[PDB]
Amino acid sequence: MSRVTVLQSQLPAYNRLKTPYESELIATVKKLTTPGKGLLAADESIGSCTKRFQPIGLSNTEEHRRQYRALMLEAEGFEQYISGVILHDETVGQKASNGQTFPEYLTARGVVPGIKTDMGLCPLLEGAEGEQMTEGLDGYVKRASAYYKKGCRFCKWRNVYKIQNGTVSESAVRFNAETLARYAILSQMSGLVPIVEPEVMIDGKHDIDTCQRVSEHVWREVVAALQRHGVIWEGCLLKPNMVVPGAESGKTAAPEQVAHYTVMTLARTMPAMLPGVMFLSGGLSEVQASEYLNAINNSPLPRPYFLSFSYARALQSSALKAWGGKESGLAAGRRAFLHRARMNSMAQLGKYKRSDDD
Amino acid sequence: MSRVTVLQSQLPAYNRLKTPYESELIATVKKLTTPGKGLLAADESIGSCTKRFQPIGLSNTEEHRRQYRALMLEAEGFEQYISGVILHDETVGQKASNGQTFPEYLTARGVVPGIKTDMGLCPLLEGAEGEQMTEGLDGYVKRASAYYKKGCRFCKWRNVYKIQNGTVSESAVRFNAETLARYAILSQMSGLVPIVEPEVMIDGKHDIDTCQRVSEHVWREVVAALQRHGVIWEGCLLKPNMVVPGAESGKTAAPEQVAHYTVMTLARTMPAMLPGVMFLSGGLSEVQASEYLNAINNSPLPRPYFLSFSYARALQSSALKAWGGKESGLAAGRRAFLHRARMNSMAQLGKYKRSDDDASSSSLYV
Amino acid sequence: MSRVTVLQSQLPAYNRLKTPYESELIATVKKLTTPGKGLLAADESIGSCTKRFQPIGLSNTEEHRRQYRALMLEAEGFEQYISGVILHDETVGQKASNGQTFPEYLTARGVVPGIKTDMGLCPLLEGAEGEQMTEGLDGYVKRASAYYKKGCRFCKWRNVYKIQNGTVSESAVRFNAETLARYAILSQMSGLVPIVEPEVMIDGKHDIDTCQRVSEHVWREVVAALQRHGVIWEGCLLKPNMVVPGAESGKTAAPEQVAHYTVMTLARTMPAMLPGVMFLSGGLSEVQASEYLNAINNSPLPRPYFLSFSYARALQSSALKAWGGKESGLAAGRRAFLHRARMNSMAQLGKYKRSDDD
Amino acid sequence: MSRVTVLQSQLPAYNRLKTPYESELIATVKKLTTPGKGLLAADESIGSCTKRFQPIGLSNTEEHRRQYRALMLEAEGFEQYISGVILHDETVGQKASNGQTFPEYLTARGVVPGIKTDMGLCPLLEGAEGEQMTEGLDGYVKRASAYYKKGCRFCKWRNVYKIQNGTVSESAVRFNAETLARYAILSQMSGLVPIVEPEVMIDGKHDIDTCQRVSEHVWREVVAALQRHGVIWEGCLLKPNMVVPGAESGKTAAPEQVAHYTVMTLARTMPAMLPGVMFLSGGLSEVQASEYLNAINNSPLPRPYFLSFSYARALQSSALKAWGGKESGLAAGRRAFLHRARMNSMAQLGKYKRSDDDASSSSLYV
Ligand SMILES: O=P(O)(O)OC[C@@H](O)[C@@H](O)[C@H](O)[C@H](O)COP(=O)(O)O
Ligand SMILES: O=P(O)(O)OC[C@@H](O)[C@@H](O)[C@H](O)[C@H](O)COP(=O)(O)O
Ligand SMILES: O=P(O)(O)OC[C@@H](O)[C@@H](O)[C@H](O)[C@H](O)COP(=O)(O)O
Ligand SMILES: O=P(O)(O)OC[C@@H](O)[C@@H](O)[C@H](O)[C@H](O)COP(=O)(O)O
Repeated sequence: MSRVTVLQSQLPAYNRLKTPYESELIATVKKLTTPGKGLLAADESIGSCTKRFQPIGLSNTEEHRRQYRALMLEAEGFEQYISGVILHDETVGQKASNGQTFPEYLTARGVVPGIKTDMGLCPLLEGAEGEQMTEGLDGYVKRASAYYKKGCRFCKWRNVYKIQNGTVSESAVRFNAETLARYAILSQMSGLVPIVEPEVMIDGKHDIDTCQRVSEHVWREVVAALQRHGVIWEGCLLKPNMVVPGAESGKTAAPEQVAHYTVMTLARTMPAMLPGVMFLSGGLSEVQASEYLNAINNSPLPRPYFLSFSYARALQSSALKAWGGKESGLAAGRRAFLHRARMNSMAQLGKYKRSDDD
Repeated sequence: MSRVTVLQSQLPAYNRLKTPYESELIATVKKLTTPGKGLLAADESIGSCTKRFQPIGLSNTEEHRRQYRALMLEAEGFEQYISGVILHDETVGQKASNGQTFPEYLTARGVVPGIKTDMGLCPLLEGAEGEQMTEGLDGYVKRASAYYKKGCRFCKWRNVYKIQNGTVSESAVRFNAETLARYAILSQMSGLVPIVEPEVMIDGKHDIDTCQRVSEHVWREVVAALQRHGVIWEGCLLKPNMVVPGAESGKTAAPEQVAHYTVMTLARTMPAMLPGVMFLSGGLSEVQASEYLNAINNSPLPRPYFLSFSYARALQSSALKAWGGKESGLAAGRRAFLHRARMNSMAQLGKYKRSDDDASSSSLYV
Repeated sequence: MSRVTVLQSQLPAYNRLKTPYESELIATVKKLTTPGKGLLAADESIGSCTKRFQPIGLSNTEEHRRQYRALMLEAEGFEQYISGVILHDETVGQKASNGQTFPEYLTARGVVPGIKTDMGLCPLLEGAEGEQMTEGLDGYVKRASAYYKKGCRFCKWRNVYKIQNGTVSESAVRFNAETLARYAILSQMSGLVPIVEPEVMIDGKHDIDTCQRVSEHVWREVVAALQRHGVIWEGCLLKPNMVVPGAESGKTAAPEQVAHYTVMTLARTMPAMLPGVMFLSGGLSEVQASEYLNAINNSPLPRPYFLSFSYARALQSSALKAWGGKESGLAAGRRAFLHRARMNSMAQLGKYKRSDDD
Repeated sequence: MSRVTVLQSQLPAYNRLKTPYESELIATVKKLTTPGKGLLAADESIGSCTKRFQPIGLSNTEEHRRQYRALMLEAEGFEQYISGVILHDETVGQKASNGQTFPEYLTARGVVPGIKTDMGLCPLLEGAEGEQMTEGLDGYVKRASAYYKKGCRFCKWRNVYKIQNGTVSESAVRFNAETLARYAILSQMSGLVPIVEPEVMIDGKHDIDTCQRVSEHVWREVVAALQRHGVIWEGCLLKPNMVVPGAESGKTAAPEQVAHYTVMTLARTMPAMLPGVMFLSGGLSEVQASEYLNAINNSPLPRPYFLSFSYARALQSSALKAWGGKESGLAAGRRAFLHRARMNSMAQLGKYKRSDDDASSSSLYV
């Protein structure tokens, strides 16, 4: 009957994101999915730092936070295990001992500079009490473009989901997925590879099966949102929680079990094109983080994507203690850091050996 | 088989927003939906004021903008036709000649103080070129609660939809609907009655049927998004465009036709509980804005909601001309305003008489 | 940059159903929304007749069912209170005393003939145990077209929702809404005004508030599905449950409360264009059905749509008892029927007086 | 603030279909995903046999149809290439030359019996003219459980999408996806592994890119519908079209381009858990079907799922011609058939040699 000439971009099937950065996004994804390597999450907020300087009793100052990063970044040879570093806004503008800004320092060593672009958690104000959303989309492109000029080529945004009474509200499931999807699009348009982090928190008395159920439910909606917004699959990365029992459940899971549940959930929700999955440690111990990732890279279940790490706590705990916040502790701190980095590097390769942590 | 104890608030059917401000939001809606009254939209941005100040060749200063606003906010007797005023952020802080801030000034005169809370249009960056989204959800509650303290009781947020090639992208239909829905929730939680404004623009060569189809499509997704975010229907208002032919279509619709198409489109998409629809003028001439509203209020079609106006251009055009800027044309300015406000007050009641309106009115489209 | 010529019907905003029957569908709606009139639901299945015939000692035969329908359809005077009658597939082909098929007989006497087109409830096989879906869409156009030929001008389809533990599953909320919307579209395309019936059953121990919550949640999705399918709003009717406490709640609700909750729920979910809402009695007594409808038509809440009845049990109970299935009880049964039809007629007008029912 | 005890099955996150047939379903997938083996699509309807017997002039009779399928089913040694066969309704009840039903015959021969359970295409009656939906969900569990009792362990259901003007309507995209997902669920509940077939037809002037876009769009929705209905991913299979230019586009794609586009589209839409993808020949020639599958199994792109075949035409065409419907032609026919079977078997392994195959294969598109 009646025909009409429309713009191809107005047709539902042609919603895939169009950006001149596509080629570079794929290249960054390539470097970020290097065998035997993972990411160092060093984007702790000024408030989280206070928590970090505790078992070592160090004051929370701008200078000490810079030394906190310098401890791990200026550690000779770390680029052997780390392919990218998620920096905090403050650290982006700080300089290493050699005078290079941290992004320049990383870029010179072949390490991709990354940046946490979200603006923190806030009450969801919908759904159930205790649920939270993430702010930061207003003025996003402006901020991202500036970070890109400073050398950053990838970013990270975190949304959280709190399991309560074995479930999570649909308000949270829908809203946080839309937030993550929009974030992915604005990032790619700004030239930064987006690390989409939908963390189903370990907090709670739930068992591994509950975590498995909620994680699958939360993750598949993130995927649906991403398809709605037309993300470039070849140009993004996922940063999920591992499927493990709750922190206050009193139950433990064998590495084989975590790998089974974690890998099964991912495969059941993620498109096979997803380039990589960089696990957050989120509450697991340094050894758990390594053992689990290792068992995950030994799973017989389908996992076409790169499975590695994007650890903060699981790579810093020991390094911080041995360092003690003192110069004389750098050598020991750096030794502690590289060891954890090496263990996780081998875990990525499925050759982790627990005896090495004995 | 297995049973589990969950919070009622975690179940899909219990997503309705819970706020202690509910009673107050409803009360405000009542005032905002008073027979024979509409809203004055004086929320033009600082930049937009440069577009209002061109014809009269006025200096775009903070003092002048205050006069621009005071020109009509102080015009005695206007509260007989205006039940609420949408103020710009800067005007909320300015004072009237009496020393009271406009919010305080308006309240004492019975006129509810409102505030435009959105942060402007930006490129959608999804869908088709030319489409735009609206920012402002970050730190919203913090801004809204502050406005509340200053006396504001309702807010306004505007999203736009550009008809191109007889259609709009779904990226735009979905995203702007979600933005508007979230906006409504945060406003109600902050104590401000939200005026949801999904404007399908008159820009383009599209005819009235194309505007009808697009408006229906856009509006229903806004309603769907509102249902998912659980808005309190009894406490919000809609500010839509009227369904009319495009500005460059070469055609002009008769009042009866615009009434039919507009009232029909609202009925097919809006829940019967929606307390009120406050039309934007969107480029129509001052007379058309009055003529069409009057016809709308004489439509035999279903319309349980209060139908009125929330005009900016269709209420300030001539009153601005007569004013010119000097306090000399103040009487002439406040005279042209009260007349336009009276014509629309009559329209709300469906008693508008074209014979009482100037026999000459040019489009306010740009 | 790139344009494409497509069919206007391929665009999302142009999904409204196109049918040459539109004008007739609206004309039918007008007759079914006539002040002081309602619908008689006489579409009981063979199995339901058993439940109606058992308590009066009447054998369930093809002949006794016809006599069961004749009892009401030939109660001269009922046309004054009944604008339409929902017939069972069997009755459509039966004949009244004068040799006319019931549809012909009804049409000749000013009543619009309708037909129940759904094929029964079945286990949902998704969501929670006890939930059911409704079959009937396969070959629907063929059946509906045959009905139109015989004189039917509107139809009815029933889906049910069972409140369990104060909630219902999304699987049911979504699936049944999609079933109803598809059914509405196919009915209109066939020239039959569709009566959409999403019955939130009174069964259970829930209070009126829970019914309100579930009814609003169920209603809204039915509407959403109708919008996605592009139904002609000016050509359909809703046949919902009134909002009242559960049948096993041991709680009673005053007429004014039912009216407030019911009218408020419709207003919050139904587009103002919906032409009419014909309530099902669903377990309420004959008196509650009249009392509640009467209060609904006296409610100060918004209600652009016509509010009337589409009752089965609430119009048949007393009549079946007085009739006793005996030709010698016809006069008594018909007086009871007319009385009940009369009470609901005055209820539609908001002039029902409880004293009239003693 | 208040709590409530509900069934776990009432919560959104717990919607995975639960069936006692899960184990057997997965076991069945394992059989249907055996390296070097594919499926034989012999579910042609009586009306579809009319056009297949047209060439060799064979009367469409229950008997002639029985032999037509026996030709391939009783082809000695075909089990080395075929893991399962999709039968038509009547063939399920017909008998092999040894007196036992084909299902019993195939089972004893290590082959899995399958049944096509859809009731055919019908006008969509929504969206655009030319679009079709598929009927068959009414009384499904009853029919399916009947087939299961007769030996069947998997089924097939086909929905089609027609590219027109470079696109398809959302009405079709949504409705056909929901139909497939409900079909999948009812199938698993009846103990049958469902092969979900969303065919974006090769018909049209469109190029490979338009087919890619449309296929991506259509398939992701099927996936969305499957997640909403809670399908058991570990127990189902997908049967899509390959991404190739239209039959009337005038262009023909090189094996490796088809591989790139097809695999890329699958990876962007399908969850990594999806057991396998059994392609349809959809009109391609016998050799094209084999070449493309070979190139597909040689793609460097991510593809965790078993990629194989489930052809009807591309496997029967020449074998049928050789048979001629004559008894003396059974040998000639079964050689051609077992040949094509071997070719696709190699293609499944990415070890297909174009040399070892015919030199000229005509289009099977009508
Ligand atoms: O609360 P803040 O100051 O905003 O910091 C958050 C930041 O540490 C996290 O987003 C990590 O990047 C990520 O969750 C992996 O960390 P682990 O879960 O492996 O410890
Ligand atoms: O361009 P800005 O600075 O964002 O301000 C726009 C604002 O004045 C309008 O949106 C009114 O609130 C309303 O929509 C009526 O406008 P008219 O359509 O009646 O002119
Ligand atoms: O279960 P069946 O044998 O198919 O028949 C059901 C049928 O009587 C009802 O669906 C009515 O059409 C309507 O719902 C009003 O019924 P009441 O609730 O007013 O009695
Ligand atoms: O006309 P009907 O009765 O609906 O039967 C069609 C049926 O043979 C096909 O759909 C196959 O099951 C499969 O899709 C492979 O088809 P091709 O490989 O020949 O393209």
